[PDB]
Order: sequence, then C-alpha cells, then structure tokens
Amino acid sequence: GMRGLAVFISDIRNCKSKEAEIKRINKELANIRSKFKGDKALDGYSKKKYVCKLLFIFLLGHDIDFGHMEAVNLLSSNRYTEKQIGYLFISVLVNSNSELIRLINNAIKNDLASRNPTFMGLALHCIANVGSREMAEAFAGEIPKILVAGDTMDSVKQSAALCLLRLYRTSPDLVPMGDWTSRVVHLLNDQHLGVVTAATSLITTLAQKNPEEFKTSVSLAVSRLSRIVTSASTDLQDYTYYFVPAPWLSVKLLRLLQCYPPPEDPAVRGRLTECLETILNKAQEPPKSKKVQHSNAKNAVLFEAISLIIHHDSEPNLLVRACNQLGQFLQHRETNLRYLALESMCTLASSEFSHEAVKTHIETVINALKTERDVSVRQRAVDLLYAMCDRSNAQQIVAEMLSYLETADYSIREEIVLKVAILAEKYAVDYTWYVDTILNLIRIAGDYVSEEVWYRVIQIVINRDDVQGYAAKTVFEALQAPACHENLVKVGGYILGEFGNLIAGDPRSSPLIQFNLLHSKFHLCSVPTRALLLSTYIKFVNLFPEVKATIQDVLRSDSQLKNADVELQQRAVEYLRLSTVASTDILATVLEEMPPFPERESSILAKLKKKKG
Amino acid sequence: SKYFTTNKKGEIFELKAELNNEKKEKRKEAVKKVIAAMTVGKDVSSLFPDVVNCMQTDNLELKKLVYLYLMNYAKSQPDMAIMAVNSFVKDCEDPNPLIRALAVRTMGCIRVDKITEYLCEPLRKCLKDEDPYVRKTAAVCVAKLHDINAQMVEDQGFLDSLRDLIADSNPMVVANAVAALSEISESHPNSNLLDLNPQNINKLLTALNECTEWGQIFILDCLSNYNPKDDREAQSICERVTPRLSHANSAVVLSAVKVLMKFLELLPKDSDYYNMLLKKLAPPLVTLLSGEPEVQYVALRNINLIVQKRPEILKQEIKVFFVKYNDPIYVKLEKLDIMIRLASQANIAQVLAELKEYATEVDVDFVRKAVRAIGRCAIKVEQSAERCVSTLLDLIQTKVNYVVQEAIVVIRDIFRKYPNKYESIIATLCENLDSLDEPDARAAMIWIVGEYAERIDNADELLESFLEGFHDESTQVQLTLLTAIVKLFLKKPSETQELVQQVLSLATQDSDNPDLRDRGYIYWRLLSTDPVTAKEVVLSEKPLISEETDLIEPTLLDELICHIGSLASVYHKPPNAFV
Amino acid sequence: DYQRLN
Amino acid sequence: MIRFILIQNRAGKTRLAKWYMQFDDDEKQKLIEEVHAVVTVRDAKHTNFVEFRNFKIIYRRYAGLYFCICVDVNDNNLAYLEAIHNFVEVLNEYFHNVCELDLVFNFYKVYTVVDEMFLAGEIRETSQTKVLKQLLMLQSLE
Amino acid sequence: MIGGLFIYNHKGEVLISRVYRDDIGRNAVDAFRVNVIHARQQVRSPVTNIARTSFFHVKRSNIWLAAVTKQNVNAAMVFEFLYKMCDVMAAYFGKISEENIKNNFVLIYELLDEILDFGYPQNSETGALKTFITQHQTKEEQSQITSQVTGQIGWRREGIKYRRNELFLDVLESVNLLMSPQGQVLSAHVSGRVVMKSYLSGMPECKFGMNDKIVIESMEQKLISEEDLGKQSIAIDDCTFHQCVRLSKFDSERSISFIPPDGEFELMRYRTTKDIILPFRVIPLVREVGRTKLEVKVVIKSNFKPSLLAQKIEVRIPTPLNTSGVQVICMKGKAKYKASENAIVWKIKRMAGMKESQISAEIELLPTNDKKKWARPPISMNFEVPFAPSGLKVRYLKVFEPKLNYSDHDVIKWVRYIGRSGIYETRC
Repeated sequence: GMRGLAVFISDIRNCKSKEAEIKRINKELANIRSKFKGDKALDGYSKKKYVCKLLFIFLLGHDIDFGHMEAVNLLSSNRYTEKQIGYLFISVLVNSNSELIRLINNAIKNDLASRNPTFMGLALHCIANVGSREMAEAFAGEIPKILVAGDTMDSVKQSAALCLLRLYRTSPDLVPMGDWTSRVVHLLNDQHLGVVTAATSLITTLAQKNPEEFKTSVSLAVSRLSRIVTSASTDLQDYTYYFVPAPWLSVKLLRLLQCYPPPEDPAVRGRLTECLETILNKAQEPPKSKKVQHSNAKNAVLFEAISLIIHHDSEPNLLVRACNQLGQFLQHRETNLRYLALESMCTLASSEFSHEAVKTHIETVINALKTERDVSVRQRAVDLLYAMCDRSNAQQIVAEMLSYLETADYSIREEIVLKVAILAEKYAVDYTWYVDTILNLIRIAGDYVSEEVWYRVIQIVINRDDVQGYAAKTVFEALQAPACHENLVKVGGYILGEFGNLIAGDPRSSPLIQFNLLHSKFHLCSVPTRALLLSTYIKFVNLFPEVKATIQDVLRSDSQLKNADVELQQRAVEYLRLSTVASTDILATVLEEMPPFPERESSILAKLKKKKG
Repeated sequence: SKYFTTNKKGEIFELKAELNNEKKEKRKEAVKKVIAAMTVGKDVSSLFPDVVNCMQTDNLELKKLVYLYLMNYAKSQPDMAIMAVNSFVKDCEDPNPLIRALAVRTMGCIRVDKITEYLCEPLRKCLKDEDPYVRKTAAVCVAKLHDINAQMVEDQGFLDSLRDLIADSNPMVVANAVAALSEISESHPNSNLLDLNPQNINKLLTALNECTEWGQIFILDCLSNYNPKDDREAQSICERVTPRLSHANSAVVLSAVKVLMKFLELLPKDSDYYNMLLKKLAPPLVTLLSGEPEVQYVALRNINLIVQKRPEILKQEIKVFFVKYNDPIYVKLEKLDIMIRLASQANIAQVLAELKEYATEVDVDFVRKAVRAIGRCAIKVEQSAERCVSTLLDLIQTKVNYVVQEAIVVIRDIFRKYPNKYESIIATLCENLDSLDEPDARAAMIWIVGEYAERIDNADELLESFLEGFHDESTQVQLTLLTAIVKLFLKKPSETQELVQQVLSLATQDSDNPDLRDRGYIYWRLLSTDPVTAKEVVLSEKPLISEETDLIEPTLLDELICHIGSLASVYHKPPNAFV
Repeated sequence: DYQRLN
Repeated sequence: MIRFILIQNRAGKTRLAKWYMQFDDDEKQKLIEEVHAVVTVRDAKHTNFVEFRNFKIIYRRYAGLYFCICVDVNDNNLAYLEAIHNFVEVLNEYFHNVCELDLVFNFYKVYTVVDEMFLAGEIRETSQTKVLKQLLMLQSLE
Repeated sequence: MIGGLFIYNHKGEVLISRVYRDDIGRNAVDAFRVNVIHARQQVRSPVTNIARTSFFHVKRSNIWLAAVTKQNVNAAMVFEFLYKMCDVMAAYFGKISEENIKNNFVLIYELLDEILDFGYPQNSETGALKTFITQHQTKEEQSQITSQVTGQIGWRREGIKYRRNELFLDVLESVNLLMSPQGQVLSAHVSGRVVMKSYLSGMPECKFGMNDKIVIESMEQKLISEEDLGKQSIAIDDCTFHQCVRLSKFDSERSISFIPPDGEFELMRYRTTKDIILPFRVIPLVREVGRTKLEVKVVIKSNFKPSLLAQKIEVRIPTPLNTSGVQVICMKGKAKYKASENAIVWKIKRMAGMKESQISAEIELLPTNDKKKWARPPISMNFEVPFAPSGLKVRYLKVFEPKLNYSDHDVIKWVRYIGRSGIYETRC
C-alpha cells in the first residue's frame, strides 16, 4: 500500500557494499526528510511507509529526531496501523519534550476512554515500556479502575495487570492499596486462567509485600490447586498445552504459598499432603507420551512443588521419597537434567533429617565430578556435600577434593580451599592432623591464599595450645623445604619465632643456621612480610640468646639503615636501638607468649558469603 | 590452497561423498575442507579410516597434509596411530632425505613408547646420516623425544651419539645440536652438557663466526653457561665478540652484551679494550633505540637495566631520551625517566622548563610520573628543589588531587631528606585532608603529624576527627597513625593519654594482625614502662636513606644478567616469578 | 635525480 | 522477568532485538556480541539456558536462527523453553515455512505478536489456538 | 622451543593456527582472542603476559599475528622471526591479506614448520627455497638440495647468467633534522642505506669504497669527483650491515667482504649524527597578543645552490585555532590555507636554492592558554629533493666475476643520491 517502504526493503536488502547501503539510506533520507522537511506529509500510505522505515532504521543503528508530534499525528490518524506504529515508535523510541509526553498521556487517556480492547491494550503496553512516572501518577488508581471496577475479559486485563505490575515493581510509591483482596482472590477462583496467571503474578508481588494480607487466599488457593493437579487437561484445551495442567499458574501458586510458612494445618494442609502424594506418585510414571516437553513441564512443576516442600523437612517420609527421586535423578544422560538435580539436591542438602541419606550418594558424587568435565555441576555437588559434610567423610573429602583442586580454575580455587578449610575448622578436633592438612594446602600453592585465612589458622594455633611443639617442629620441616611460599614463610616463620623453642633439642634446631637462612630469604619478599620477620628476629634473641651476637652484627647492615620507607626504617630502629643498646631486661619484659587470641566468629564465613552471589 | 573454511551440517557427509570419489580433485578439495575443520578446531578423526585408505598414495602435498592431520589428531586419538607407524617406516625407506626428514619431524612430533622403538635404530641412522636435514630433524626429534620418557638407556645412548655430534662439521646439524642441548640443559639433573672445553670453545666460536645467527645465538647462550677461569681467555673471547656488531642484531646484540657483562667485571685499566668497548657502546645503544618501536622498547628496558648496573659514559647521551610529540606515551615516559636518571645539571634549567611544559600537557599519568621525578630532583641538587617548591606548589594550586595526591608522598620523602625547611606548606596541607584517598598520601600526612605534632597544636581536633578511620583502612595506615600518636604523646604527653588508651584498646582488641596487636602491647609496655626511656630511642633522629630514587636489588639484577636478552630481564620481573 | 653514473 | 528477547541469524547479526529494560547501545551491543560468541562456541550437549557472568539467558538455537531470551536466576527454565518452542511453532505455522526474507518484510508482525502474548517482561498469553485465532483476525488490522 | 603462532584478522578468528608445542591449549587460544583481541581498554603491548604466559601478539598490519609461548626466550629473536616471516610473505606474493594467505596455505605451513620446528626456528636463507617452495626430485636434484643446504652460501648464489652485468645504486639520505624555532639545529643527523639493484651473472663477491676518516677525497669515474677535503665524510656514527658482509674482515681491517645477491637489496644501512648541510634558514616562531590573538612569524630563507631546484614546496604553518582576524603575508609561491588542521600551507610550486619567502601571520583568539594551553605544532617544510647532503660518496667500488670471464670493466655501475627532508619541523 506504499511503494518507498517495500521497494526500499527490496533494494537495500540487495545492497551489500556498505557504501551502497549508505547511498540507499541517503536516498531514503532525501525522500523522507524533504517529505517532512517540506513536501508536506500525506496521511495513510506515506506516513505508514516512512514511519515504519524510520522505526526500523532507528533499530538499524540510527534514530529519528522528528515526526514524533507527527507520531502523535499517527495516533491521531485513521488507519489502526498508523496509530499502532505510533504506539510502537514512542514505545520503541524513548521520548523527550514533555509536551510530546503530554499529548501522549492525553491520547492514552483517550484510548482508555475508547473502551475498545486494542486501544487500551496498546496504551498499557506503551505505559509499561515507556514507563513515565506521570502514567502511574495519573493512573495510580486509574489502572485499578481498568483491571477492576469493571471486569470483562482476560487478554486486555492481564495486559493491564502486567502494565501495573511493571509500574508497581518500578513505582509502588505511586500505588496506594487500602484493600482489594477479595477481587483478586476470586480471580484465583476464576477458571478463566488468562487473567489468573498474571493475577497470581502481581498478587505474588503484593504478597512479597504483604503475605499476612492474604490468608483468605490460602484455603481457596489450595482447593483450586489441588483441583488443577487433579483436573489436568481434559478441558480448557487451549488452556492446555501438551496436556499439562496450568504449569505456569500452578508454579505461581506454589511459589506464592512458599512464602507462607511450612505445613502446620491438619486438614487444609492435609489436603496439601494429598497433593504432595499426587505429585510424586504421578511424576514417578514413565511417559506414555514420547516428547521431552511433557517431561520438561512435569519436572519443572516437580521442582516447584519440592522446593515448596524444601526447607520444611518436617516430612520424613516425603524427604525419603525426594531422596530416592534425586538418587535416580543423577543418572539422566543430559547434563542439564542431573545438573538441575544437583541444584535441587544441594538446596535440600542441609536436611538434618536426610543428611545421611544424601551422604549415601557420596561416591556417586565423587566419581561423577571426577568423570564430569564440567564445573557448574561440580560446584552444586560441592555445596551439596558441604551442607552435609562431617568429620568422618571429611577425612577422605580432604584427599579427593584436593586431588581435584590441583587442577582447577583460580578464583574458584580460592573460594573452595577457603570453604573447605572452614569446613575443617567446623570439624577440626584432630588439630595435629588438621595442621598437617593445612601444610598440604600451603604446599599445593601457599602463594595465593588471602590474609585472614592464614591469620585464622595462626589464631587457631595460638588458641590450640596442644600441638604447638608438633606445630613448630613441622613448621621447621616445611622450612627446610628448599622451595618458597611467602604465606608459609610468614606464618611458619612467626610460629617458630614464638614456638621454635618447642622444637629445640634437635640438631636442625640451630637458630644460627635457620636465622641466616631466613636472612637469605629476608630481603626477597613483600614489605609486610619484612615487618613480620622483624618481629620474628627480635623474638629470636630473647628466645634464643646463642644467636644474639650474630643477630646484633647483622641487624646493623646499611640495608635496614637505608631502607627507603619510613616504617621499616623505624621498625629496624626500635629493634636495633634496643638490641645494640640493650637494657637486656626490657627484652624479656616486652617479649610475651602472645596469648591465645580472644574469641571471634571467623568472619571468613561472612566474607565468603558476600563473595557468594 | 584457496580457503575452504567450512565444516558443519551434514556437509561431513558431502565430505564423504567427495571422499566417495578416489579421484584427485574431490580428494584434494575434501582435504581442504579437512584443513578448514582442523583450523576452526573441529575434529575430523572419523576420517582416519578414509584418510588412511586414500592415504595409500605417493603425493608430496598429500603426504604433508596427511602428516599434519594424522599427527595433530592422533594427538587426540593415540589408538589409530598403528596406521601411521607403517607409513612412517615406508618413508624412512624413501630415499628422499627431505621427505625422510619430514617423516622424522612429523613422527618425532609424537612420542608415547612404541614409535620410539620403531624409529630408534632408524633414528640412530639419522644420526648415522650424512644429510643435514635428516640428521637435523633427528636432533630436533631427539629434543622432542625429551618431552617425556627422557630417562631411558635408549634415549641415553641417543644422547651419547648426539653428544658426540656436538662435535659436528655440518652447520645445520651442529647448529640445531647446540640449540637442542642448550634447551636440554633445562632438564635439570643440574649436570647437563659435559662437553665444554677450551678447544671446543674456540671451534664453536669459529662456527659462530661462520654459522647462521641461529647457531650464533645458541653458542652465545651456551657461553652464558660456561664459566671461564680468568680474563685472558675472556680477553680473546671479547676479541671474538669484536666482529659481533651489526647483524640480525637485536637478539644477537642483547645476548652478546649478556655474555660480555658476564665477563665485564674487571677494570678498564686491566684492559682498555674494556674501556674501548665502554666508549664504543653508546652509538650502537642508540641504534637499539633507533631501531623499531618494539625492539627500541626492549632496548629501553635493557638500558634502564644497564644504567642501574653500569652508571657510566651514557651520561652524555640523554639526547636519545629527548621526548617528542610523535613519540608514544610510554616511550616518552621511559625517555623522561632515564632523562632524570641521566641528570644533566647543565640542562636541569631547560629540563625543568620542558618538565612543566609536560605538566601542561594532557595526560594524568606521565604528569604524575614527572611530578615524582621533579621531587626526586628536589631530593637531588638543592638548587632545583626551590623551583620544585614553586612549581609543585602551583601544581597543588591546579587543584587536581591525583597530582597532589602522589605529590604528598613525594614531598613527604623530600622533607624526610630535608626536614624543618618549608613547613609553611603544612598549613595549606591542613585544608587538604578532605580529599585523602591515597594510603600513600594519607600516610604522608600522618607522617607529617608524627613529625611535627609538637609544632602542630591544632593536631588535637583533626586527630580526634581522623579517629573516624579505625576500621576499613589498610593496616599500614593504622600503624602510621599509631606511631604518630606515639611520637605525639612523647612530645606532648599532656593530652594524648585518652587518645593512646582508647586507640590501644581498640587496635589490640579489634586486632587481627598479631604484629599490630603485640605492637600495641609494646607501645604500652614501653609507655606504661618508661616513656622517659622511649623518647631516647624514638624522639632522637632517625638517619636518612641517602638518595635511593628507585634503586635495584643487586642480586636480582645480578641474576637477571643471566637473562639480559631473555624475557625475564627485559620484563624486570624474576624468571622464577613466571612459570 | 634520474641520472647516469658509473 | 524477561530481561530482553534477542534473535540472530546464522549470518550473525541479531535479527530481532526485543528488550524489556532501558538497555543501551553499548550494553545491547555487548550483549549481542558476547551471546553470539557463546552460541558459536557452545556445542550440542548444551542446555537452552546459559548464565553470562551474573545471570542467564533462555536461548534457543536453530540451524539459521538463535532465539535468545534473557532472565536472571530463578525462572523455571523448562517452562520458558516450552513457551519459546510454542512461539516458534506459532510463527512458522502462520508464516508458513518462513524464510528470513518474509520477516525482512514482516519483522513488525513477529514483534507485535510477541508484544501480544508476552508483555512487561513476562508471558502475557499462551494459548495456541486462541493465539492463532486472534493473530489472524488481527493480521487484518489496518 | 615455542608453540602456537596464530595469525589473526580484525574479527579475531585465526588466519592461521600454527602450533609448535603440546602445552598449547584451545582453551588458551580462545582466551587470548577474547581478552587481547577483545578488550574494553585499548592501551596494550605487542608482548603480553597472561598468567605467567608470554604473548608476542602483533598487528604488523590490519592483519594481526599472535606468538604464544610460556618459555623464557629472547623476545628480540622472536620478533626478528616474525619480521622475516611477513617480509618473505611479501617477497613471495607482495600484498598479504586473506587470499594471499589462502592461496598460499600449504607453502605457508610447510615453510613455518620448517623455518621453525616445534618452535626451534630454522633459517630462512631462501637460497633456493622459492624454487622448490613453489606456489619430484632427481638424484642430481636430491644431492643438489642436500649440498646447497650444506653449502655455506646463500642469497641466491649458484652461479647465474645475465646477458649484461650492471648495477644501479641509490643512496638515500633521510634528513633527521630538528632546529630551534629561533634558529639552532637541535637535531643534525642523517639516516641512510645502500640499496643495491644489480643485474649480474655468476656469484661475484664485490667490494666498495666510501671515504673514511676524512671528508671525501669503467666509463664514468664521477661527475662530482671526490675533491681533497671534499664533501662531509666522517667516521660513520653507526654503520649497519647485512648477512653478506664479513665483520671479522672489517674489525680486522675496517672492511667486510660482501657476496651480494642479484636484483635489488639493501647492502648496508648507516647513520651519521653530525656534519650535515642545511637547505634553508627558517626562523618559525609564534607570539601572543594578551589573550585575544596569536601571531606567527615565519621567515623562510631557503639556502641551497640556486641551480638546485626543489619543487612542490609545501611548508606547514599551523594557524592559531581561534580565528577572528587573519593577517596574511605573501612573498612567492601560492597562498594555501588548511582548515580542520588550522594551518597556513605556504605551498610553493618550486623553489631554487638560496631563496627566501616570508609569511607573517596574526590570528585573533579567545583566551584558552591556561595551565593547559595551545599546543605549538612544529612548523615543517615538506618538499622534493634529491641530494648527497654529507656528500660522503663512492671512494671506489670493487666488483668482478673472478670465476670465468666478466671483469670489473665488464660491469657497469650506477648510483643515485636522494636526500629526504620531511623532518624539517619546528615551531616550539
């Protein structure tokens, strides 16, 4: 019905050398601009053609800086296609020039006054996407007067529902409520699910705002939902897709009710129990159908129902059913199946009820993640075992987890080693063996671990008071290891500085040798390490006098006298002016066993949690 | 050869269809689609049956493409390699020594355990060969064999054979032998390559003189491993280096300078060929920076290294560092940097003119660097420091924090070198605390506090303010505050008691660093003990550091000499630091 | 510039 | 909710960009390029829902077409996958074995029907017979 | 020694995937692409380290080139190899683009794997490469190739025949000049190379003379013969060579031996940072009138032999940005102005030597000269000139064929002396 548009699509589709595209663009530019910049615009064909061109070009990587008052002219233009392309344009091209917006909102109120479906629908569509505050200003209660106060049909009503849900999720401030419970909950009793879906959505929003507002919901909702489960697909056949019963609306209802507390009722939630048995006893069957979509919907609503049951775990038998189901579920050849199963399980993983029942599948998890070649699944499994971990399993868990981690990514490496270390401390009673575990960890990398981690283990040590001789001796062992890991250096150096006496009746215990050794390492590190080693060195003498004279000689070297910084200057200063010049009593006086650290809460957990997204 | 770049969507079965044509055309084009797949990284191992049955042929290009496909995909499928070894044998019985060497390199490009014995004596006959390419590829695939399993008496006998092949007349074979053994030295029993000896040194030197740049550089790095026993042989060696001027230089020059500095430790009075080289070295160094931006860039790295190691006659060739517009930003940076390092007391006037010019240019980064450098000049000869005062002051008055930010630390260090001179600016600084965003600059201000909290009397209110920051700030900031407060209480005990007590309680109970907590420990068990004694240590002066201005760790430098030419040195980060 | 030489 | 809805051809370029928030040229373009690269490197054992460094997209690959719909963390992927499959059915049904050139002349039709059964970042409707009915009866609206 | 060496386009996909190590991973390569090939920031380096892994990835053109390694090497030789690679790619097929790579794929691959095997880089002497490396051996050919490899002679030397034996030289002297805008030559240097185009039979070693340790002293000896204490000849500040020379022979007796190849090539490049000849006496300087007007004074005294004729004389005289009132001066040539670059183009059709054309300029402004201010763009003279600025020229030239027949006299020689002064810039 208009040449320019179609012929332009034709030609520029056939143009390939971007310069030819540009040429055709400029030809249409002359055409349309001059037709609007002069050559006054004509109503149906010309406007529609040129404006659809303008819109799609705006989409093609351009923009229209005109014709928007004339796009109002499209809204005020006979052909529905003109009004519609205006609808879209202003909905697609975010507007300016509030007088434009003024005419827009006026025309919107007219398209409402025009109580025909299409006008109001497209108007709500532009209201949602353009989303100017003035809409929800003029339509704070007006869109209510649309969706209620007059209740006729579905399509336009869920249109208004999604519009107002946008305006509410974006501007609930422009929403005064009072009370409208009865209407929407009767909609929940409406069998015309066209509204009821978007209804339950927005109602779920408001219940996130006000669950308490809707207990009247609960009874009617659970009745209707038990019905949905029991009345699957025999009628409302276009409410029926692949003969599933209202999957989206049912999931809406279940997740809504999931905000509400666990089961407490005997009979209403007895009927709930009935639905639970229904759901599980129906999911168990193999499909008479042969299309995955049915499986998809069934497993989706399965996740929804189970999650609704999840976090309650007051249902031992149901927990058993879930454990069995999950056990079967980590066998489904598509990685995504067992993957989402892993999510659902690690979700449920914290079941004090079924902890052991899940732990049964530990080797399943083990070989799976070993024979996995993916990580997502593996982190789900890590969280799963994590929620359920304990000393007994942890013993081996260390070995297998580490054997996996040595080959992994790098950040996740940090998060995992940190979370497994805090697991260990959750179970650390074999503090000597736990120290050994930490030694192994450091031996793996010991050069990427953050501060609070080894900070914590040092605190543990000074708070442990049991293996400190063992600890010191083993630290020494790690020290004669030829390689270097600066974290090991810091930690074990300080430890022996305070605990080297606890390993002293040995030839390797020879603060002369290890002293000069650390000296070879002394000036090849980061700065804070040097402060640590300065504290350690000043510990040395007052805990090991034999090396003193040598230590004296060495701490006078120009290096520490010329260390560029202010701090290490002063640190070496307060050390030297007290070693060189020594009252010899203030040494021991100051020196102190650095008592076990006062109680804390291991904020490592909250730190990992903030790292947790 | 023309592009194919297509593999998907059942066209694998069209690939079959054309493979269901033994005729050369469909075969070759199908092959080109296979190469497309291999480039785009899509496995065509399924064709190994097709590949092997059509592979019965005699075409050289077909042989080569089959070599590549077979190799790189049996990499992904060791199983069907049974097919390969047969052909590889057939080729080792193909009198073409070049085709034979291609077989050898494709074969020795894979090592598991079996092709090993299939080639061993054939490989030894490639060692007992007379063709430069056959023996050459033999040495290369012996190196490649050392990828794994390089611990066997068989590979050891091969090592003996090639180790005698170190003595070789063939330039190609001896050259890749040198390259190979030099790489094998990276296998670390730390007893590698016992074939070094004076006559060997001389003959390989002659070779270098007559062999390609490859063998030359290989010889150079090997010499970088051999340790002469005195300078006389080293004298003669530097004479051998005398003709090692302009070549395929960059690599050769860097490696040569490496080997020389390895012997360039004696005195230029011991030999003047020493100082002859010292003086002669500048114009080639300019050429290094007169080469290509990337190689001049490497050269700048190496030059900073040298100036660090050898601060000498280049002190008059700062001209090379004379920045220009066209010069790229970082090159301009190092230019200016070594310009400062090549401090021309004559030019410092016009130098600083240029410097403020640069300050008046349009990039934050180089501006901050230049501010630091000017501050260093203030740490350098005092005269400059006055124009530094004026300039850096008006730069403060530019009121762009970031400049002033690092400038705070710059002046901190200057005043560390030069204290109680221009305290007048500390007043201005007092306003400038409402922009503290650099732990360096903040620590500089707190350092000022600790310095002059006796002169600073308004210290009280500003400090109780700064008590807003106890957490969420990096420990050094804490420690700086703590020592400043310690200094203060020493110089002004009259009103620091409440301060020291609250801050000690906090920093010791809110502590996580045991050094911080026990430092609070020491702080009280010195100040509760004897401030009367504390002052003598603390309140007495702490001598300066005497012009570090970005010094270098010698040993690190000394060891990166073993890398000057290699990535480690040029990168100015330890070879160990990257693996 | 285009000139004969020897 | 539905962050946006992107559809690209086997020829690269996103042949339908459909959004639900105020994404921007830089943002939309990054989305396009990154998602496209992912789709390319993503081989066949994959899902229809890939997370991109903070949340997911419900993507749907086809020999020529790649229907990518973005959601975040919680939406039950399966339901939306079936919804997308449904929508594809509807399209080629009405578009009668659509070739891309059809939408090249009728992209707006696809767009407005999307707007019809999907709204505000959510499904506005899902009713196959009714969808086709209302479409056709309103595929006559001038 | 090295692994993957991958050539890349702009869209980032490989143009080649040429691996030489096991360690190389696809996971590595695509990461390299998406992170270097694609990066929000745009300041990078041809070398790159990502997780202790080196990456010499270069765009030697619109086309890129990625050298991946995790082995500490000499980066310099790596780059030398990259050069030699793209340079021989050009030498064999000129332009280097998509089709240039495609229709050469097989040769590309076999060469790369040869010239560098598992990262061990082999030579690229191409003494007979392109012959058998052509975009099937005989016993004589087998032994022939084996020997030519073993033969320690390259640059296409097997004994050739040319129906004549002639060489045309061209001495290019690039004027590396910066002078103070008030007049003082801040930079007086020259960058020149001996490019040698030869048409001769056989494989002759040639020698040559160019005046040393003193200012300069068959059919045409020389039209400008080296008068005693002649044109500027100095101890070459830096003389660079190429692998035909014998620097052993030089540092023994200050004379290499070069067996040149045939055809065109660069025999030796050289630099001297002193002793040059100035073609003009220009004092280009700007002055400022409070802050409402910037005025530029350009007095271009040209200084050569008036017999010398420089043509298409285009001098770059930037006009002040803010332009309210112009003040133009004309002496000789053509008045041309440059907008969008804000420049007086005192474009002169031609200039003889020892001339002077002055243009004085005033351009009214608005204050913008602040702590950040006007960038003074060096006024430059750009033009055409062939020249022997140093005039350090052929002290002699020793060529022959000491094998069969054609002697020195049986060779006819040439040279050109093309000065090059586009580096004539100063305003600041």
